[PDB]
Amino acid sequence: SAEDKAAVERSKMIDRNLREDGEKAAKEVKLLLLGAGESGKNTIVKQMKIIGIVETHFTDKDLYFKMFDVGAQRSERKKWIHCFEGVTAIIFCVALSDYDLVLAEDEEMNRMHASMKLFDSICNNKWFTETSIILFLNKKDLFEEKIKRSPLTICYPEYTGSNTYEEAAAYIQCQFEDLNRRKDTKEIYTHFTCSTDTKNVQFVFDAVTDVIIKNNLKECGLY
Amino acid sequence: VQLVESGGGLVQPGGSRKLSCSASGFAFSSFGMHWVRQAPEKGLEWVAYISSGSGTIYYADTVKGRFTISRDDPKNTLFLQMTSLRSEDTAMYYCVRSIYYYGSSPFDFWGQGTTLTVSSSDIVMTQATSSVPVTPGESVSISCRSSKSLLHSNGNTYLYWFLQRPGQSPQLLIYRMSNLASGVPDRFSGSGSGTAFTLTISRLEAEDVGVYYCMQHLEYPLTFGAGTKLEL
Amino acid sequence: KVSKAAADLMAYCEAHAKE
Amino acid sequence: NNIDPVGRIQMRTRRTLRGHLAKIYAMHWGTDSRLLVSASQDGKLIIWDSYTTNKVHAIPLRSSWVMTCAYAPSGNYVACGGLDNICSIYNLKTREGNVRVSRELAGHTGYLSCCRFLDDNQIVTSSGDTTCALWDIETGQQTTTFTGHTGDVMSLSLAPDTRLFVSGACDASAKLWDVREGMCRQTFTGHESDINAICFFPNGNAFATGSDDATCRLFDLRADQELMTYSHDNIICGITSVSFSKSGRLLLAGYDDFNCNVWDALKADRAGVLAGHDNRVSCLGVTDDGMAVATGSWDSFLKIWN
Repeated sequence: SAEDKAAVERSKMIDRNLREDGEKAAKEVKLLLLGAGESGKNTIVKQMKIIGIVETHFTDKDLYFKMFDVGAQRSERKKWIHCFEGVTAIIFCVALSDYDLVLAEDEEMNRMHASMKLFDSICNNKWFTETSIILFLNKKDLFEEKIKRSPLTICYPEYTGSNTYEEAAAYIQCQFEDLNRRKDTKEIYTHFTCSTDTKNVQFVFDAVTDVIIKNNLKECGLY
Repeated sequence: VQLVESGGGLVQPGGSRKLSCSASGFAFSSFGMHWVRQAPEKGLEWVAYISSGSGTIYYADTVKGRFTISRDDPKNTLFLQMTSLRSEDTAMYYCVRSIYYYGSSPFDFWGQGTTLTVSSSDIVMTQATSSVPVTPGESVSISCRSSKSLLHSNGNTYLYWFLQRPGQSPQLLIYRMSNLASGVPDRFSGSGSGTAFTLTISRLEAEDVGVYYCMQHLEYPLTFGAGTKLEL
Repeated sequence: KVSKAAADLMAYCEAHAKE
Repeated sequence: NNIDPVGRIQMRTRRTLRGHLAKIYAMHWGTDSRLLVSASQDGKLIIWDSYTTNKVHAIPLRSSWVMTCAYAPSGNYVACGGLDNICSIYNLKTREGNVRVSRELAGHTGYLSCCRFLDDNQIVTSSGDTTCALWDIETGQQTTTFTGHTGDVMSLSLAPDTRLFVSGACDASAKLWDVREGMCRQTFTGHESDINAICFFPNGNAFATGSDDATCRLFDLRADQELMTYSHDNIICGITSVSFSKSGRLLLAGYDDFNCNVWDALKADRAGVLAGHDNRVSCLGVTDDGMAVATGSWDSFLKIWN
């Protein structure tokens, strides 16, 4: 019939539109931001803006992409990661003001233990293993101030290191790979993100160009 | 939401004329557009129809090779070029918006059209009646014949019902002869075999004198015919 | 009850002639 | 033990829907056995069909992540889920437009899991903060609120008589909720682990429930207890979705082994064995007539079995 004949052309047009949309979305890297409670969730998105999930967009050197902030969500991790299966890059914004606060009334331990537990649950996961988790270090000035005023080994009796700015900023990286079991197909990237200058974004944006190729080589199978 | 048509005036047999239709308020790349025309003497006749997004194009057996159509998605302006027109094709053109999908109800909003006066294989559908004086509110039953066998896989009637209402365009109100469209209440019923169709009309309201039009929805050259007219 | 609501689907689920 | 065994029933594929790239989470089948809607991951409201095998509508959405898709019984309204608490309602029959929005549903704190259409006016949503309340498009606000689960709910199930709905959270328990008064009437427990999806019996005397404990059971409303249990020894995984037949004689439960299992009513025998799924199945839909059953997995393959 005429309707059944025009349905073929309508299907062809809608499939062409869907393919165009998929090709446009296949060139946008999907970043998944998460962190602890009020761990610099708003100060990081207010940096590249001038130059309940949250949707943000910003283009750099002719590379447009979308970024998803988890926002405020009090739910379990068994049914929340199923929607986020296949994310290429998970940016964790660890807090540097959680090891000094006292133990919470509801939590069995302080906020730093909850942070490391969330990191362990988001890293030692059986669903996504080929993906990658990057770490962003925010609020470094106040962290250095509070670590020069108050010591850091008083709460961490595991080591006997000194109390400086470089040693403290360098020891927090090696303490994250000991909890990971699979290392041949998983990696963790850590970068320094200052809060005083805006020219640091391009210091980590190219870092994305380091990880994406990885999953691109995931299509190669030569690794 | 509106379809204004311009391009009226006088034209000579054997020349050219520009007929344009400005339409806005909808996705122009997701709807069908028909070029049906109505004459003050004969009924409706289909001349051309192109799919959405400038896809497939078809014509009739007496127009393919003489006229050419066009389309414009960004500016949303229509075009129609006349090439060596005769004096026996005088009518009043339209600009119809359509849409084709499963369970669709096309032919909702049509145009008003301007008067174009000119100086000096194919299946044909048959009707049942031409004009009969029936009082309003007498359980009128309009019948329709056919000369084709309907054995489609879905199992429905491929025919639409049009009503030429004096004042505006003959919009579509009864589609597939078994469902109700938008803007009309559920008060009709269609039945019959695969060849004959029996459409009943109950409790007619006032000012119903318009002429009906029957069609087929299995072939591109939509054979309308004369149609059944009613009186006061 | 128990078997009254089950015999209804037992006649159309297996006797489907691809209609 | 007393009912005559139906025997081994062979299930074959009737059609395969291809042309989508996003992950298929929900597959809601309409009450007319003609159309069905599915969910995507890039904000593409896609509607499929069985016989014609041709999509009819696709519109980009503001919310990229879509958790569910609710199809109206009359085929007039459609609504998708989302993790950003944006339950945008859409309609098909529109003048001078394909798909548009009129009212915006908002006010939820937890993530939306599934949505069901009670009728053409009142709808119910399943959020991730133990608020499976009912909503309306006209007033744009919720009428009644349902609470009483210690954990958040992730599944819903309506009843054919359009009078009540059963809801079961991750507390390994299911509770019935009335639309008029709006409170739990009866609580059923007995699952070893949390549940994923629940289904209701077409007659209305009981309802089945699948969990991750590799067990199935149907709680009776009159007896206030389950009749029989569907245990499994060689199955270590759980059940992601459960559904009934046209009248409730045949049981359908999708497992994590990239397949599905068809269970009997009382014999508890795997009559039908499914296969062919490349990825994990998410949700399956059974038509009202019970002729064919469509399944939805993560490999963007909407295969229909008949």
